[PDB]
Amino acid sequence: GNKIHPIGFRLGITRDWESRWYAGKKQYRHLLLEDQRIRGLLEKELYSAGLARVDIERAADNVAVTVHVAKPGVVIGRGGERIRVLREELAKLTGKNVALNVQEVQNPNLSAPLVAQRVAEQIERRFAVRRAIKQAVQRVMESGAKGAKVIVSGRIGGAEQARTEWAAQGRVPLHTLRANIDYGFALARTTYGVLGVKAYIFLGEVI
Amino acid sequence: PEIEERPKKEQVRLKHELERLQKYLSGFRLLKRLPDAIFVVDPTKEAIAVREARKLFIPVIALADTDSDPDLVDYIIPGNDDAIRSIQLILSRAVDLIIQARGGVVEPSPSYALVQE
Amino acid sequence: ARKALIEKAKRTPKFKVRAYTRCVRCGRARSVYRFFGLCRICLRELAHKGQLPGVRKASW
RNA sequence: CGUUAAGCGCGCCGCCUGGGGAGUACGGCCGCAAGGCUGAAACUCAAAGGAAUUGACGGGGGCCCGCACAAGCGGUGGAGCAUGUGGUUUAAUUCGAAGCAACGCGAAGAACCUUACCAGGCCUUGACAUGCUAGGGAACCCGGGUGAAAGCCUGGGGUGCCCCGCGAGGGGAGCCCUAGCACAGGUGCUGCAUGGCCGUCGUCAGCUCGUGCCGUGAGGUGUUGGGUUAAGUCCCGCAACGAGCGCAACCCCCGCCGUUAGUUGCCAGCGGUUCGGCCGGGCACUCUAACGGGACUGCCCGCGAAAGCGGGAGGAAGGAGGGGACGACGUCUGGUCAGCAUGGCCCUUACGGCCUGGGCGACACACGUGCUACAAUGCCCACUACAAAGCGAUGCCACCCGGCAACGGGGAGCUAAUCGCAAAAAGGUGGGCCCAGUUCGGAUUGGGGUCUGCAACCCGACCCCAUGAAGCCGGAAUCGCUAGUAAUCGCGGAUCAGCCAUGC
RNA sequence: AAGGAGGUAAAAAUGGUAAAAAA
Repeated sequence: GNKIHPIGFRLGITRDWESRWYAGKKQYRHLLLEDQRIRGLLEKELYSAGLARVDIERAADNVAVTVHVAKPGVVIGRGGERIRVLREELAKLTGKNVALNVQEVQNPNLSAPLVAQRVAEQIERRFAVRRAIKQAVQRVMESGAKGAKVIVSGRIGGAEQARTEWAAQGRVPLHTLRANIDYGFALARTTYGVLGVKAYIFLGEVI
Repeated sequence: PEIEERPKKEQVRLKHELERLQKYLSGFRLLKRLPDAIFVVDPTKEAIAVREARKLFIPVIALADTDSDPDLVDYIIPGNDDAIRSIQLILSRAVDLIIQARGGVVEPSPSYALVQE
Repeated sequence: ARKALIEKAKRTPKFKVRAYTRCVRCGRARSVYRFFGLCRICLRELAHKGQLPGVRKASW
């Protein structure tokens, strides 16, 4: 039925807040408002190289953003003439001191948001669902993971019946904690509908 | 020192399974490679055994009483299986026989107490 | 109507008593927990998706 | 199937050759008749079949569990009020949800706002963004007519900047105006095109992988067998041995102890005192809130092959310690396009947009969840008691005062363990009522008051005093609940001008 | 009794849901 965000349950010692800044009772709103706007217009632009996490810090002008990209290469631009315009606008609609920090994660086939990103985008480019996606779960357990699952729900190929085609390989202990799982859902848009791409990836015990 | 570390009931069930493999794989814990032939007692039960061996092309020695077929075995021994003393004679003999291929001739000792009491 | 409605209050009219809260991450007035300036479904989508500090998937 | 062969062989007879047409047509023999025996075709479909496997299903059954019943304590139905609802109706009474899984449900604050509904006034390159053609205005500060208001016709100001200027000027940009355009927009339909998100079966114990073995194989196995548990929990068996998601565990609240720590607490221990933690002092105790330890059938005894059970203790803690989040594989085309996105269909000076009104609260009934009750284990007035949690800056609001009060005028402290919301109430301790439509119960009713808000008619809460209905403890039926649970009693927060909150 | 089994028993007030069609 539900499943609930592993995330919205991993906020113990397994998922530390995406946005780390204390707030005043009154303040809270407008702060998060500008915040979600940052992530927002960032999303439209700095997608180009897989935007996973978006680490946020705020003390008092301390607008530190640690954009976990996927590969900041052809995204910082030559000499940083693209990091420039982004920090620029960042300042344009943030009445304080901005930060960029392109902290991409070492490895691709980890952190399910970008996994599912490529996943849904393959269907976005019409491609073979079960074939290339089984190849995706494949690639995950071909990277060194411990359990990969990709649910893809919606109008495959049209045909009224919106199935929920599902594939998996490796253990996915969702009721556990220490085990740690990364969850990421891509919002797949068929030219003819909206199908939901979703992925869980397992890591391991002890941590 | 996995003692003070890890929960106590964890130890408990691990002790249970400990004696699972202990009791059930008592003798067998060195049975390596293909064990040449079988030997085995009342040929029926240990013809679930002889079945698996019969497939493995592991020559069948085993010991037989009146009811169970002989031909499924390649090296058959007729005689009683009922009483302790049957396999006492036959096995003890067999054992200081394989150890006749060895050396020791240690006094034939076991059974005798439980042989009737 | 919808689009015009958010604009109706977004610009404060005549009387103080004609303002009504607005989920700026979904767009409604019903059950918008003013503390966050977020509706209830917008609330849960934010807190769940990890994009909300101070909270806790409470278990008290 | 297997010495009663459906086994290995031999003799002989009848009989088979797609399902359907059909054991029917015609013909021959037959019978009192009913009918038989014999026995085809055209045409028509591309399948009809036999077993055996999986699973849904079943008005078959066996075992299993549960407030299912039993066993007890209090209730809904009975009356008045609240809200939800059918129906009913109006110009509109705006939609959604429908046995359980809709009915105090979206709605966690509908007077106009909200608002999607109606009558009317009116705008429409549109309240919103996006860019071009050709034109003008600098942005932009005020005002008059008009009107219910949006809208509408004008009037005072006004002339910041780039280039070329002690001169004249134009073009260019934010910048608004008008035509034209590309467009916006639509809570219009479509959840039977969808995502996501909840429901729900259901914390029900279920769904499977691996090598091996059985089966020509589909596949079975493992997972069917017995005792046991909340449990596919564990043991025993056992052609299997195990392994993963489920159950559990790792997570939090709550109970015992500790170490850090002392503006909460205190003579607990000392001094004094305005004897009131009030003045110094101190960390002992509460507390606070952190980092661990502590419980595993670990110990003791009797039973069972073990899994477990009985009895006893050590201990704050027994046999899962109490709770909470936690909810699989899957079904159900559940619910939702009126939170959002959303494929499509669709109106585009009207299904778009503003305003003012009116409805969402209507009434010949019906229904679910509810508050109160109908009374002496009680109602009433006086004195004292112990709460826990959650709040409070343009808010919390102690205090005197005016007011019987509603609340109003002057007024302290307060970014809070230090200030206030705030009186917990039942308990207890005195006095009244004397069994009565009662000092019961306030349902409703009139002449007046307070508060918020532009505004309280529809349609607000709250105050006064006069009114004081039904109600004598509820038939069929039907609900809750297994321990600090039920029953009883008070308290806060959410969103909110206010408040319909008896709701959550 | 532990089972499989051969003969004799008990056991259902009610109903219509269409179907072009997905993996």
